[PDB]
Amino acid sequence: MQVILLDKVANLGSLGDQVNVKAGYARNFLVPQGKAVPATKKNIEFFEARRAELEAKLAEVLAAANARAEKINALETVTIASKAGDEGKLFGSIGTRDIADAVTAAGVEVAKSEVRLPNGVLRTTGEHEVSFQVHSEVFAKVIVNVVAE
Amino acid sequence: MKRTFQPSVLKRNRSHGFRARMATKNGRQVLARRRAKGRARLTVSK
Amino acid sequence: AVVKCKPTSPGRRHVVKVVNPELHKGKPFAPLLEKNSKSGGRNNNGRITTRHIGGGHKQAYRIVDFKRNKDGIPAVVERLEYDPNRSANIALVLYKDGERRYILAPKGLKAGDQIQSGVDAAIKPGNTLPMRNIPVGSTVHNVEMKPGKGGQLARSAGTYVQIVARDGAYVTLRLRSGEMRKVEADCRATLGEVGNAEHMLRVLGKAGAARWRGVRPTVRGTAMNPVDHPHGGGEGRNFGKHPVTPWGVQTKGKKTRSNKRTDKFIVRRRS
Amino acid sequence: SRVCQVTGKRPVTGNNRSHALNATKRRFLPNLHSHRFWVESEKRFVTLRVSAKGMRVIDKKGIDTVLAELRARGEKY
RNA sequence: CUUUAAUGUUUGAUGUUCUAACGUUGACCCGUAAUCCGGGUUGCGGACAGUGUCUGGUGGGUAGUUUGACUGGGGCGGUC
RNA sequence: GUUUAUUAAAAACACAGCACUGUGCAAACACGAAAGUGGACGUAUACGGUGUGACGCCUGCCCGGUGCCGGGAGGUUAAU
RNA sequence: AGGACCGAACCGACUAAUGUCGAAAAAUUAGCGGAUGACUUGUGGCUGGGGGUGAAAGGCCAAUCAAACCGGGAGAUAGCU
Repeated sequence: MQVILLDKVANLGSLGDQVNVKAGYARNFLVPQGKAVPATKKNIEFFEARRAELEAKLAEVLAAANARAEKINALETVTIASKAGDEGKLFGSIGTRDIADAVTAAGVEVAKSEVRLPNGVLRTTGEHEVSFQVHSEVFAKVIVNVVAE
Repeated sequence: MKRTFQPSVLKRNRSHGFRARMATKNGRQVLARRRAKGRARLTVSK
Repeated sequence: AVVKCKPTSPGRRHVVKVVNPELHKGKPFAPLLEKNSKSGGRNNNGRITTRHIGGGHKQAYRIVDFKRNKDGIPAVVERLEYDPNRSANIALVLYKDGERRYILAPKGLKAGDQIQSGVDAAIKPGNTLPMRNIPVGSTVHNVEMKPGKGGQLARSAGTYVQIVARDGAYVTLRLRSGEMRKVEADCRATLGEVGNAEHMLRVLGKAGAARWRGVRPTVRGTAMNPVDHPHGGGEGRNFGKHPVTPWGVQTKGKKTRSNKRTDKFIVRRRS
Repeated sequence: SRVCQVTGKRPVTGNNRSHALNATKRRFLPNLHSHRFWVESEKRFVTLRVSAKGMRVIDKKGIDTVLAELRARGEKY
């Protein structure tokens, strides 16, 4: 399927290139998320007219805003006190709900889907590293030290 | 010697009554056929 | 206790009874009861879908709490009761907050025993905890397929499962059938073994005993005519055919599991 | 029923012929599936029971155009 | 041409990971005094399962049929 | 105890018990073009199928053939 | 306590005789089995024909069952009377 790309696709993203893609890939991922628009002999003239450069800056500022946001908290440290068990066996596994809420209350205002946990769900008690992706090409590292209560 | 026919008004009406026929389309066709034949008694009427 | 009754008359000679002196001698707890209309093996189409079902004593349904979601509330075992719907006895438990509930009774329970749920619970039998907090190698019962589903394994009298290994977020359990199944660590389980382990020692004695238990007579395929069963026909007990189900499927050693969806959670099969 | 909501494909009866040309009545079924399509005009997902051919039709045309035709057909989606 | 090897091409089998199709007879909220159904949030599986078209195997579970004539009755045997 | 209402009440059928086999729960299986329902508001000390038929002594040898279960060296093998 | 014992109602039908254009399209008379249970019964529901139901006889499904009844294809076909 010949489609025009808006966002930077890591593999074949080139700002509106007539590059074939699987129908399922565009149908289920690109179009619903706004990363591309189906163009068939009608929007090509339109893309090169108003999408050619007008939205290029609009897309870029989103990346610039994301880069600004992820540096809001220079400390980049998260401390949460949990009533862990006796010698391990933390009370209960916690994912993104509590940590995101605490960070939002005091720290960086970020959405739920932004937080990614590469080291499980924080089972063991101690120091852990969490990779935050506010953009495809922007990755952030945050150290979390859960302390037993 | 118990015989096949053991009368019961409630069972007769609820089985072959007018409203029983109208419930289904097959019963409605039964009434339609008997109207065409001109039968005086459309169904078993109490 | 197992008691052998004297052969005062035929039908009592082979009766072996199981008597539990601590079972409650009275009516059950009404608020937790519900009517249980029999079906006789018929489905919504009115046809017989399961054979050899019908009749039997009327029995009410006890709402047994399998989920065990009352976290952090200590509870006390009021009494043990006979449940007609289950092989295992149930226990009526009163929570500190004034709520009564029914739970499966493990082997160790007795009147006045203390039980607790939630992760912040002890290791004594009757307490329910997520399987992540349960030490490996312990015996549990009433295990959950999925978090919050309720509990489906080791529910009969004298049944249990073994926790053998814990990898990542999944746990491996050995079921009473000798099969190893992989379950999520978030699922809850109850420590200990289901009680009434002597329930398997009864023999029912006579034909009427199975009759008022809801079971109807079973007719052998050979006794039937060819038009009714794949077996049957001929003079003088002729078989000359491979055993098969009434609908033609080959029984006596043919595997019928065709799921391809839950196979990822099966580590070993029965042997 | 097994009717595609886009192309209108419905099961069609037919024959199946053996080597001996024996004819037995069969039925051809459309390749229907339940799919959720994202519509930007109304900003939500719409579930349609559409065939594989219909899904190709939706891709070639616009989802908005197909929805308009469905509305003109007089059947709720 | 026989004998071998750097980058790029078609690639297909296998393996790992991901989520956005799809499944959910998991939980929670709403329509709603509702164990149906739908929508929403989340969890778990996940391109698997399942379904359509085509195709190999199995298939008395079911169906339609066939199973000759002569003959010192017929059958058996023999013959055509 | 049940059975050929209306020529067969029995040694037939059932039976408690016994064994084999299938089934991990969206269970096997059954009725349904499907939804769905029974199994079961049960889950392996449970459920379905099959044979034998209380109880006591027991139940020997044979895997060639046909089924069923497992294997993969090699050969043959459809659609495409 | 008991699918315990004897025995009426009640349920069933082992033997004999009568009756076979009968009082009766399976009965009567005299005996006979069970009779607190796998019992029996009233009322009302559910299962529909290649289907149901069946402690299994090819039994029963309105006096009809190795495929009910009614209408239709249909004036089926009949090398036979």
